[PDB]
Amino acid sequence: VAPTLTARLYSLLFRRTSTFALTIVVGALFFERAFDQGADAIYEHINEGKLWKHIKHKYENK
Amino acid sequence: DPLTTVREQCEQLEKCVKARERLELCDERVSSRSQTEEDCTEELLDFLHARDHCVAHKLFNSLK
Amino acid sequence: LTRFLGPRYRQLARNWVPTASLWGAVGAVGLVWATDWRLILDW
Amino acid sequence: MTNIRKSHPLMKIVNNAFIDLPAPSNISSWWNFGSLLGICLILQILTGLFLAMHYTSDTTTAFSSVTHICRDVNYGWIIRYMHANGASMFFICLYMHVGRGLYYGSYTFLETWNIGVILLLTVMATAFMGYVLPWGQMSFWGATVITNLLSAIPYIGTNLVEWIWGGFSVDKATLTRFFAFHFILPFIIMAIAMVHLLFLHETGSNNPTGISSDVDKIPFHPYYTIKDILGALLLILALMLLVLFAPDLLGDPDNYTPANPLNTPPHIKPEWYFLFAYAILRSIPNKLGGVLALAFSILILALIPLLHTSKQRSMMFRPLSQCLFWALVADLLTLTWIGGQPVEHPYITIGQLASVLYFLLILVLMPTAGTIENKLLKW
Amino acid sequence: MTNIRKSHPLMKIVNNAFIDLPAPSNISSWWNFGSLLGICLILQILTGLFLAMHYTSDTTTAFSSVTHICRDVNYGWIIRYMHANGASMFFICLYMHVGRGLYYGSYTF
Amino acid sequence: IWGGFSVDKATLTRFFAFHFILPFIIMAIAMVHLLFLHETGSNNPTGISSDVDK
Amino acid sequence: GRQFGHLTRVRHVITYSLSPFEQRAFPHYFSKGIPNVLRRTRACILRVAPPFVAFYLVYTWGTQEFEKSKRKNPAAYENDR
Amino acid sequence: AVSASSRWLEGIRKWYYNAAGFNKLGLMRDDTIHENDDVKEAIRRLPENLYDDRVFRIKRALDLSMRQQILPKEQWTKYEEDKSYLEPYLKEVIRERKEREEWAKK
Amino acid sequence: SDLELHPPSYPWSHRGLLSSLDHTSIRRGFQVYKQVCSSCHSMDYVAYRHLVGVCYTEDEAKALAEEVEVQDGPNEDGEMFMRPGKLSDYFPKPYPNPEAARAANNGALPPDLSYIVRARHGGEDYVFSLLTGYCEPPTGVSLREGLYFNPYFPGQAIGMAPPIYNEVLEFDDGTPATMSQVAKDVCTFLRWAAEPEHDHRKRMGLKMLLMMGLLLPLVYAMKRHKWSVLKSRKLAYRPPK
Amino acid sequence: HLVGVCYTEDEAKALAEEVEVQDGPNEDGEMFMRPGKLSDYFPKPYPN
Amino acid sequence: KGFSYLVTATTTVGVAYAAKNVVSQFVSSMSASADVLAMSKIEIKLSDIPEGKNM
Amino acid sequence: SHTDIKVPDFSDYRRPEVLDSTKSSKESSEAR
Ligand code: HEC
Ligand code: HEM
Ligand code: HEM
Ligand code: HEM
Repeated sequence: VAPTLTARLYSLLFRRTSTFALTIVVGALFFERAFDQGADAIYEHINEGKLWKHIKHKYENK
Repeated sequence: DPLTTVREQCEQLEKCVKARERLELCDERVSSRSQTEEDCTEELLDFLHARDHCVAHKLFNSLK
Repeated sequence: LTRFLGPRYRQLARNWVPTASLWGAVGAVGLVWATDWRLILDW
Repeated sequence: MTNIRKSHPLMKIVNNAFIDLPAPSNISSWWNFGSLLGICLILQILTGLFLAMHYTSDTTTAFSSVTHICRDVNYGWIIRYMHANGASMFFICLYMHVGRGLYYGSYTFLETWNIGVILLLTVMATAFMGYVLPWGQMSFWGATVITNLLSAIPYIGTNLVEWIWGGFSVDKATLTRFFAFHFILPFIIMAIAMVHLLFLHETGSNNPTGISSDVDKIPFHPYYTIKDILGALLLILALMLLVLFAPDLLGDPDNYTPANPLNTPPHIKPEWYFLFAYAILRSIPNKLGGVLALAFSILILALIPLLHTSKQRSMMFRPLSQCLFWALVADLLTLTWIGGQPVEHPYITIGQLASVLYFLLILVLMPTAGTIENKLLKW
Repeated sequence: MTNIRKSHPLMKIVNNAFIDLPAPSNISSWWNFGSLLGICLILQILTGLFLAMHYTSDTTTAFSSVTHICRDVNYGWIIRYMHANGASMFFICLYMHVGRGLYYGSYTF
Repeated sequence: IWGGFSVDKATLTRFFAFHFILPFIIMAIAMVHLLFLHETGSNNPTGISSDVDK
Repeated sequence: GRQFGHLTRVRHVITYSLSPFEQRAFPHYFSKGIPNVLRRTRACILRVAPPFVAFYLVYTWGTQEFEKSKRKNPAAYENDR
Repeated sequence: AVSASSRWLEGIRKWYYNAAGFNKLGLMRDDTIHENDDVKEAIRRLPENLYDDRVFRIKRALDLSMRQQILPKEQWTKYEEDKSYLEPYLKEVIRERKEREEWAKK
Repeated sequence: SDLELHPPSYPWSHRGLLSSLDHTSIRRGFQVYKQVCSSCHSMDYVAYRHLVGVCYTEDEAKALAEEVEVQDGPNEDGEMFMRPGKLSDYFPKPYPNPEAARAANNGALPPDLSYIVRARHGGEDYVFSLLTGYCEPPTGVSLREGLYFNPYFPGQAIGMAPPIYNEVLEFDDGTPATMSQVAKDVCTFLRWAAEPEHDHRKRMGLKMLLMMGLLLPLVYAMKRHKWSVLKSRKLAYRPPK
Repeated sequence: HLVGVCYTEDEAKALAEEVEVQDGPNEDGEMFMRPGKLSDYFPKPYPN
Repeated sequence: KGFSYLVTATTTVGVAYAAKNVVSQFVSSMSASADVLAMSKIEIKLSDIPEGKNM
Repeated sequence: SHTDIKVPDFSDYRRPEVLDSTKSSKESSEAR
């Protein structure tokens, strides 16, 4: 036997609220980045070449 | 160039044909009885609508 | 509404009118300074 | 006690109205509008103060100023469109609030009801002046025609409309006044809100059943802090959905046109919150008759306590009022519609019967229905 | 209790911090600065709201605006100078307030 | 704070907004001040409790 | 005063509760919702929906007329005559 | 002269109760009243049985409301069983106070 | 009291929640405004800040903004020594001041296009169906020369010269300049110009939509757990005796 | 000045008329402005 | 007793006169300005427009 | 008294991990 993923997570990070909070701070960080990355990608995909990011070429450095 | 073709097409559909008959009688009724207060504008206002609904959807795929 | 109305109450109303009556006069005086009616000024 | 943080500071005890307070168990989702109500008051304020961090209150500039907030200033666009849209929400929320009070008889709390009413009307003033700050064609005219609608009063009116405006028209003088009162109302209103809360804390929150819950009471902290946070979450959702996807949708007015005093949008009308008020004025031929009836629209609220006829403060058990409650709401929707309508036959005749329906529903129908239901229950 | 206006409304009870409250007997004139301090805040406020009823906040105008408040507007001159002078008072009063609790140990609170 | 490299419009509107809203925030603090002070009453010249003479 | 020890007086009632960590927060939600949602909506619909329905008719008719009377520029009185 | 109309009303009354939430809830009609100063005193006048009953009923009721659950069809308050138990108590309280007013008036 | 015709929900790249602005359209459109439209209508809140918005480089728009200050330059603004260079300058006012503007167009006053798509009720649809909508006056109707008949003007008559006509201008790439094709590009530059924040907002909205949805789901679950105990609890009355 | 300077309203009107005839609103931007007005402020020595 | 009441009454009258003036001054500034009110009632123009139009 | 009456079953409400009477609460508790 081993602790369910949650039980593992629990005893390592959620017993102590100091840890818990630390987690959340960390998480908030990591999460913001992934979300953005993913969620920006997703949104740019839906407008391929519609956005200046796609279109800079034409008049850039000759 | 683009706009002008699509418009025509749109008025070639059975519902555009059908409601243009009101325009045709309008115009003649009014022109012949010219003193009347009858507005031919009002009659045109139905045609235009149906022409334009159509125009929009098609007209768009042709521009840049 | 109905409960408030009473045969007994009249003395209070009479008393109130004077105090109320006196109070009413003050407003006219108070309003008048702000209002500045030429006619009021003439009075 | 020792080191019970809460009652140690006396101040921090006063905050235990949030955490420790008796809150009924049963409680529709409707009550989250109180809290959200505050939410909106705080959001407008933070937003307002930043916009009023880059806004100018002159004829010349005001339009420009707003225009500049939405263009050159960093994240000024959302702040402004968040502020505009918010106020919609603020009102959408307000009218849920009063619905609930109407329906479950929360208005029994007369003193709380009377503050509410003041609240409602104060915000109403706020919203009317803010919309004029940007000084655009809709704003410009809307102020004239509302303000002037005050000149109906026979003896004074006329003089008085001219004092409010600071002159004969609505030039700079008026424009800076609204800027100042818009700014200071919300602060005054917060005091009111808290005063409102004060009174309500003395008898706690009514329920859908309509009976005391003292026999069922729950921790506000444990339960109602998450509910409220959740409420937010949906509230914000709506505010950003609006603000991000359809910024102008709910802001009927398309008049982004700098106000030209000879020019007129033949279709002059207040916003959605004030749409009902404009409609009420229209059904009466006479000016003065329309102003009285406009005031009575809103001011009729404070009567309802006295109108209450049933033995069940809860409409929940009285079908018939649940039907006329809904109708009033749908009559209210009907009236809002008229507001954006040409003032012509079709709409006139409709509005007029809706304005009678509204006052019947409130003054005469409901009260009778109350009685009836009481008599069918043998009460 | 019945018909004791004060405690009837809960709100009106809250206001009996003015009327019924225990107040020390002996009490220098210095204390009057607390109250006065609050008169000053109210004064400033009403004044401000009337000044900000005819002021503009732009480079171009501001100056003019104030200048217009003191010339063409009716009784705006005193309102503005009352405003300016007020704030001096507001401070004169504040520094009496602090002196009194620096002296008498009010800062014990 | 300045909303730019100098003190131009930017800064002057900001002051107008903050000046207008600080005294309204201040009023709540004054009332919070009075709140606390109503829990122990006002001191005196003598420096001694006056509960015996109130 | 004190809001928790002073609310009311309750004799002879037992309550039994469980801890969050022992239970599930989503109790056959689809299954309860459908039947509960269904059962209250159907007891609401009759009391609520009507007036809205009404407004819709009035909206519909009310707009038709307008467009007619105004687009029917000849509506009031005919042309030929 | 009420034989047919009142008869319809009697049938209507059952429907009204059925229409009313309290019957559906299972709580008594008397219990539902807006707790004001007269109800309050009546309330206080209740025997332990009557009165503890009204506490459980409302307990069970606000519990349901909190969970948006309706009671089973088998366990509902039937109109034919209209315990108007507050009515008796509530009447007097009013009766007393109406008098009080009469004595006060004259 | 004349019926007003209303604009189609014309197929736009951006009609959709996530859809965004097509800069090439913007670009094109721009020129249209600048050649077709700068003559009588102004755009005051628009600076020469297309850069990233319009994919015109900084050097590109600097240059584009330089010639506009060389010909229309700050001599019309009040800068006596002004010539080419500057980028803070806003699009050049067709005329000194409004009153003029009405004289040039005989009583009428060319509306600032800055906000026109947003400004006119009915958005870019109306703007497109106005320009592209020009039909023959209706039997028995009279028209003062200025009063051209347009199927979509409130009062059923507008003081507008040939807004746009085939081959009015020419675009760099080679986009077929049809009356309509150009209108599709002109509107778009207006929509982008009218609501600069909105273009950014749609992208933000997508991010906001996902976060709000995720947050809402957790809260319902988080909310349920805290309130679970009251809901889970069943209280059974116990008889006194 | 009227009351402030004891110049009448006719007196100052006149006094203010000639100043608008010579320095007039042509220095302010009122192309076709001449004698008459009283809301005009003292004439700026130079354009700017 | 009458003297005491009279003294209190006298103080109120002095305050009221000041109060009326002070209150009036605050109200007066808000209601109108001699900026605006300079232009009010003062208007003339003629003979510069067509024998036909409307300005 | 309290001893006479059995608490109402929470098996439906109770989580599957903690559902079994035989299963130890402590093992389930860490996971729960
Ligand atoms: C030749 C000068 C001229 C040009 C070029 C021109 N307009 Fe106009 N436009 C006018 C005038 C004059 C009016 C006023 C119409 C009226 O008041 O009847 C007008 C009116 C409008 C309106 C009507 C809005 C309303 O309801 O009042 C729109 C929309 C508009 N212009 C947009 C445009 C756009 C977009 C372009 C370029 C693609 C353009 N205009 C080009 C002169 C011009
Ligand atoms: C609920 C109270 C308030 C409501 C209902 C409200 C509503 C409004 C509305 C409807 C507008 C018009 C915006 C537009 O459509 O362009 C507006 C503008 C404005 N408001 Fe608010 N507002 C409130 C509070 C405030 C506060 C507290 C401030 C300052 C701290 C403020 C400052 C402004 C400013 C400067 C503008 C002008 C620029 C603009 O149009 O954004 N408002 N307000
Ligand atoms: C500035 C606007 C307002 C705010 C921020 C606000 C806020 C709140 C909140 C947070 C609550 C508690 C929850 C609830 O019952 O929904 C509440 C309750 C209440 N409000 Fe408001 N409110 C406002 C306007 C009003 C108005 C205009 C009135 C009536 C005229 C009013 C009357 C009431 C009443 C009677 C209750 C108690 C109902 C009950 O639970 O029995 N409110 N308010
Ligand atoms: C906006 C400014 C202020 C207002 C409106 C205000 C108001 C008041 C009032 C009304 C009282 C009661 C009467 C009195 O003792 O004079 C008081 C007392 C007091 N205030 Fe202030 N206050 C202000 C600023 C301050 C400052 C700047 C301090 C010190 C840092 C302060 C500290 C105190 C203390 C310690 C007392 C109690 C002294 C005693 O009575 O034994 N206050 N305040």
